[PDB]
Formats: sequence, C-alpha cells, structure tokens
Amino acid sequence: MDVNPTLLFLKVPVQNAISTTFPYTGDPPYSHGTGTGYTMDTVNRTHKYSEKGKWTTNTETGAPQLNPIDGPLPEDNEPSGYAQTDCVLEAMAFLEESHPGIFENSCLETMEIVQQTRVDKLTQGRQTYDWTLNRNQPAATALANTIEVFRSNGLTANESGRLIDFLKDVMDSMDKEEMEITTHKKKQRLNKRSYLIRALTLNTMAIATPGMQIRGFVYFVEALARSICEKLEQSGLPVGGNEKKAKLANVVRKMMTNSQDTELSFTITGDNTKWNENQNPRMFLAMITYITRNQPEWFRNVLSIAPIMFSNKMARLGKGYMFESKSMKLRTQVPAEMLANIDLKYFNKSTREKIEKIRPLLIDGTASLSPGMMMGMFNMLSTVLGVSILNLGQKKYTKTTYWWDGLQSSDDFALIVNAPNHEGIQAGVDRFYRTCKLVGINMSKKKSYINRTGTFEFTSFFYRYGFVANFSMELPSFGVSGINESADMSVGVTVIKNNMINNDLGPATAQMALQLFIKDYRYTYRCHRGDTQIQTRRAFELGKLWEQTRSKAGLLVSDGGPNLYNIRNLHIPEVCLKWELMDEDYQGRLCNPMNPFVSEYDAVATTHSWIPK
Amino acid sequence: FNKACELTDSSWVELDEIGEDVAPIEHIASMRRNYFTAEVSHCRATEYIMK
Amino acid sequence: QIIKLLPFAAAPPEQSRMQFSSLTVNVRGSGMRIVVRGNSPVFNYNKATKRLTVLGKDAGALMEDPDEGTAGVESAVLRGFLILGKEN
Amino acid sequence: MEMGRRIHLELRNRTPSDVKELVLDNSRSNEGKLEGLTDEFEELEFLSTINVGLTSIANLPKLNKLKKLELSDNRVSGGLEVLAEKCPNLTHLNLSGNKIKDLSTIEPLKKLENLKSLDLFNCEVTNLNDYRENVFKLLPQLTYLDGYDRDDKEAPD
Repeated sequence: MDVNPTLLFLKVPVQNAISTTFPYTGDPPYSHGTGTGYTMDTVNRTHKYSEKGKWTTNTETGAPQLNPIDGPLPEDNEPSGYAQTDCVLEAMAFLEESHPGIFENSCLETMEIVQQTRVDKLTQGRQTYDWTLNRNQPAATALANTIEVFRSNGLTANESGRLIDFLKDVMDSMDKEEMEITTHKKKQRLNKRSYLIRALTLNTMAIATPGMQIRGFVYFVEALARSICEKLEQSGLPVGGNEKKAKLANVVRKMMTNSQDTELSFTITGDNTKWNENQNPRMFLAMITYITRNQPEWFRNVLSIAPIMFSNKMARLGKGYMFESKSMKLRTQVPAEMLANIDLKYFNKSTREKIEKIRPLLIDGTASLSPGMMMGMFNMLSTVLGVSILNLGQKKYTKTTYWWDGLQSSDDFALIVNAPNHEGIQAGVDRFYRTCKLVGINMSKKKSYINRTGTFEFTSFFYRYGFVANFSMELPSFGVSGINESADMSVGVTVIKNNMINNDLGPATAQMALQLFIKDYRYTYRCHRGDTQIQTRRAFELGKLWEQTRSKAGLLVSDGGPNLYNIRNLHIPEVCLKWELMDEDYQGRLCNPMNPFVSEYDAVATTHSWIPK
Repeated sequence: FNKACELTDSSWVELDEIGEDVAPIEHIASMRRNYFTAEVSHCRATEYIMK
Repeated sequence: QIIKLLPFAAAPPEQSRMQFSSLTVNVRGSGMRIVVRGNSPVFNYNKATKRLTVLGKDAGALMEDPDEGTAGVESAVLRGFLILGKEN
Repeated sequence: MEMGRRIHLELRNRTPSDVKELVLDNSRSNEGKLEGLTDEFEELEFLSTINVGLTSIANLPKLNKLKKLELSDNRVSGGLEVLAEKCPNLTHLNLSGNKIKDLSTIEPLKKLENLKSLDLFNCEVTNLNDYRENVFKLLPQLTYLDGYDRDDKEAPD
C-alpha cells in the first residue's frame, strides 16, 4: 500500500537488481573527503598502525621516520603494518618459481621504453605540484616552468628531449646546494633542505599528487608493474570489461568443476579498504630489487629511485582552517604554515587531539610520512603482491588437503577455498588470513563474507551462476563538446559507441542517450528540424534550406535534417552517412574548398567545421 | 515518495527522433525503451526533473 | 476532417469527458501530434492545389463528396459543440 | 451555542418537516455524539455540519431524503454502516479534514449506490500510494473524487 522498492528482492535475487543500490551513477555535487582534518587522520592512522616500529631521525630532510618492517608479529586481529622482508621475498621467489622468467622478460621488454620515452610524456597526467609556485598546477605549465628554471640554473641536459636525460637533470638539481626561482621580478633562494622538502611534497587538493621530480620514476616503476601483471593471470589489471568478466567465470570453473563431489568449496568476498596504511615504500623497494636480479645497474637505479624517494615523502596539510565568531559575526581563515605553533583552544576535542598527535612531525608546514602509501601511484605493485599471496595457495605450497585461489585487484579481492570438510574450509581460510597478514595484506573482517561457491563479486563485477553484472563505470556526459557542429556530432557519437562496446551500456539506454544528445545538440546550436514549430533567428535561413532541398534525409542534423543514427549505424561519420542522399547542388555548396570560413575524431572537412571566435 | 510514485496527467518530457530499426536486437531495444517511456512519461518524477 | 480523424476510432471506445485538441502518434519513438482542427505537420491539406501531404510524403488526392457545408459551421471539431465560423 | 438551540434557530419557528437545507456551522455536541436531530426531519436535502465537535456519526436519524451530507473539519472516526443504512440515498458526501485511518474503515460507503461524489482532504487515507485509484476501485459508483473524476477533470454542478 505504501511504496517499498527494497521489497523487490523478496522474489528477485539481489544480484539481478544490483543497480537498484547504486544511488548516484554520477559525480555527486559535494566533494566530501578532501581538506586538512582528513590528512591529519590519515597521517595519524598510518603512524598508529606502525606503533611498535622503530623510530629514527632523518639526516637530509631532518624529520623523524618510522620503520615497522620486521617488527613484532601482530597478536590481535587489528590492522598491523609489520610486514616481514623475508616473507615478502619468499613470496616473490615462489611467484617466480611458478611463473619462470616473468621478471626477466618484464625487465628486458621494459628497458627499451625506459630508454625511449621522451620528455613530453610527462605532460600527460593529472594535476601536479609546482615547486616554483607552491600550488597544484597543470602538468604542461609545470614542465615549462621546470625547464625554464633549470635552464636559468645551468642544467640544460634535458634539452636532448629524453625522459632519462631530464631525470638525470633532476638528480643534478637535487644535488645542488641551493637554487633560484624567478617569478614575474621576485627572486627566491631555496636552500638544499628547502628544495629537498619541496621536491618530496605530496599536495592534496588519486587524492595525493606528487611533485615533478618523482613523476618519471613512478612512471617507470608502474610500467614494470604493469608488464609483470600482464603475464599474471590472477591480476585484475589492466584488462577491460569482457576479459574481466571472463576472469571470474574461468576462476570459478577451475576451482569447482575439477574438484570432487565429496570436496566442499566456499568463496569469500573481501574489501581491502584503506589499503595504503600497511604497505611501506621500503617493502616495495625490496621487491623491486628482487625483480631486477642480475640486470644492468643503471636500470636498477632508475627503477629503485621511486620507492627510495617515496620512503622520505613529505605530505602537505590541506589549505588550512576556517574560524568564525558568532558573537561578533566575523570569519577568518588560517593557513597550514602556521598550524605548527598555535593555540589548541579554538578547536574541538577530536581536532585538538589530532593536532596533539601530529604536532611533532610538521616540518616547514609539511608533515613527514615515511610509512604507508598514498592512493593511486603504485597500484600495480600492490596487485603484484596480492597475486603472489594468491599463488602461495597452490596445492604444492599449502602442503595440506585444502587449497585456494582467487583474484586481487588492489581494491577488492575474492578467494575460493575448498577442502574435504567444513573444518578444512575453516583451516584454509584461517591460514590464508594469517599468511596475508604476515606480508602486510589486511583483510577487513567487517566488510567481507563467505558463502558456498557460485555467487560473489569483485570490483563491482557481481557474479551469479555464470552471469556477470559489471557496474564499475558511470555514465558520461552526452552533450556538446563545444568545438563545432561536425566535430561535436562525431566525438559524441563515437563516445556513445565506445561506451556501448565495452562499458556494458544497454541498447535501449544508448537509444535514450542518443535522443537526449539530439535534443541538447539542437538546443545548443539552434539547428532544429524544419517540420518542428520551434522559433529562433537561425530558423529563418534554416527554414529556407528545408524548402530548397529535394531530399530531407540528405540534410545534416546540424542543417536541420532528420537524425538517422541508431544502434546499427553509429560508427559511420554523419557527413558520410548522408553522402548519397545529399542533393548534388547541396553537396557542391557544402564542401566548396573556396569557402571563406576556412583559410581525435573521424569527420569530413565540410563548411560546418569552423573555429569559434 | 508515495506521491512521487503516482501517475500524473501530462507529458512532462519531450524527446527527439532517431533512425529506423532494422536488426532484431534494435527491435527489442526500441520495444523496451518505448514501453518504459510510455510507462514513466506521466510520472511526477519527470515533473520534478523538468522543474 | 473525416479522412484525418477516421482511423483513431478502431479501439473499443469508452465514455470520457476530455476534449482532445490534438492526438498523438508515436513515430520513431518521438511522438508527433495531429490537431483535430486545422492543419498539422503530420497531416497537411492544401486546398489551393487540393493535395494531402503526410509527413512530407504524398498520400493521394481528395475529391469533395456530394455533401458539404461551404458557409461556416463545422460540427466535428469540438465534442458536444457546434462551431459557427468567424468570431464575434 | 449548543446543538438543540442551533437546530431550533434554523427551524425558524416551523415544524421539523418543511426544511430542505440545514446549516449547523461552528456548533457543539455533548460527548461527541449527535443530538437534537430526530425522525421528524423528512424533507431535508442539503445538510452541513462544520466544526461541530462530533466524535462519530452514531446518532444520525433516518433522513431518507438526505442527499448532500457534509461532515467537514471534524474528527469523525469509526464504522460507517450507520450512514449506510440510516441514509441509503446519499448522493454528495464530504469528509474533508476528518480522522480516518485506511480503506478498511471507508469500505462500508460502497453500499450507497447513489454517491456521485465523495470528497476527502487532509486525511490519513489520502497519504497512501495510488489512493485515488484504489478508492475508485473500492467505490465504482463514485464518479468525482475530491471534486475530480477518474481522468482529472473538474466536476461542474
């Protein structure tokens, strides 16, 4: 009598109606999760999980460092960052044994790209921290400023245009005692410690964005990790949709069908939330050194620079804080540079406690965070570690009646464990839990569940009895990209086609997307169909065209003609789709090369393609 | 929510045209889309959307 | 009017009070509208040439039958009402 | 004022058999029960009780000529079989602002086959989803709900 959509599941199995539980399917308008207190809590938790790790004082940045590796083994189920180097190396060795040569081929096939990439490759990317201006900036302008400053400071080897040359230039600049920054004329002298702390910065508006001196090394290490993952089957990256869908079915078939009827199989789905706390750059450096065994030393240095630099990473602290006095109706803002020495009476209990915890780390308005990682820079290496842990589960390594396998993608994991009895299943799951704890892999027991094999999910790819329900992508914008008629039409139709091909977009939904596309395009460009009664200035001349043409379907949609696109015919260019139907006189007028208007996407060079003023 | 799920008496959303359907899958897609649209085009939710 | 409005009567009618000023026909998803009175894009009639155009595609030619009122009144536009031509 | 005095005033020193419309507005009733009205009223055709403080219509006499009954802005709740049998010739009814829980209590009104219009407003029943269509199903004889028909058209007199 009163609506209750959840009750739909009372007859429909949940896996079918999973889209019911995705409230947004878009980008919300609030942007909750960025600021300063979040950084405070992140640093505090990172250093808390390493509570018993050894403390030391850095010699270059002059900031404390925490090393939890090889620390005491955890005694409780709470998260532990005590990852043992020997266990990690043994796991990597076992992975190599099961997949001989993998690291060798990865290294030798990546050396070329290490020696081939150009400087401009760094231009592509997300926002970057500009040490020159001390604020997040576009990658291209940051690169221009960096080359300008280095040229001023007499470091012009990067002029060769090779990425490795620029990395050597960065090394030389970092070795220099001090440098000059000229802003427009204001000159700033950054000493060795100042420049070093700036270069190891992690700005926070991939939540964290490193500086520019660390881009190339991160790129190289991620390239090696991707190359290693490619040969790995359990790795969930960098495959697309269809292959990811097939991975789940293949794993289930391998684990279940081969097993005897007597044997019992179970599957656990688990989420590794807050996955960067317990993984340290030092363990990554260890695995990197292991990977490049018996390899040229220059390549080893280039590849190991990244985790070495990250282990001394400095984390910036938001923009600051905002205080308000209701009594006097006043508002003020304080920066993070003054948060080191300031009263704690303004803040509340939790905020003042966090400030108390993080006070002894703020160096020059930038906390020091050696342990733990930051989101979205070394994801592939984490996937490599996960697949190694999984590979350690074969029947030969386990040396037990039970066994297990599964998939890991560094954000979600699924594990199928089978054994002759229920006690066998319990033993298998417990042993996997402990083994993954030893390496520092943390399984959240409050967001994981176990059930008989057949039904589970992984990276939102919900799986039920051989059926996958990929929901890992959001719907893009079906609007006017704002270049020109033909350009916008082509890019948008290609966008919808591509989303149909891979992102698993239903046909009917694609049809409504095309409908809304046509609506928005006509509204924006004021090119409405001649038959429609809508009125505008452009409709006058447009109307004339509708009368002149002998074939309505020949006219381009931008010219007021009908939209003949559909699921079957989406890849064809709009101009080419109406080539024959277009009247000969219209064809000649439209594509006249001598037009005065003209002095990626697939489109024809018609007169409708102009550059906006 | 109850009143947001009731059936209104106006055409709140107007959508433009597309090409013809030749493939049987295109026929299925058009059938599904048309059925759903005829169902929801008179719902208050569309009124809220347009407002 | 007879040719324009005849096909809509096929269904098993039911009593109603609405006075439809236009009826909707679904073409290619988008729903076109045909007006009960006057010309519509779906149904156009040119009396100067006496030609019927349906969505721009010719449908034939109309010849007036041995019944007609050429002095105003038109009783098949408004339900329950008789239109008496020009306004006063 | 009270019920009986109001009825006497409306009667206008006339017998309780020649009244075709009775207006009892802003009156009061003791114990929230109808008082005063008796069987003598047999010509009444348009009744109206607003803000009368009646808990339920449990003492309504047999006004067989009662056609336009109004119980608005009141707190009437309970069984409606009394209205079904005592006045089986109701045509226009108004319960706007009343206290009614759900359709299980409005079901008895289906007995009156002459109810051409039933009005509800600011009630609990109207909160239910598809209230209009569900009530129409429960009362097929009804033709104009809340002054509107099954196709949302205003109901001229």
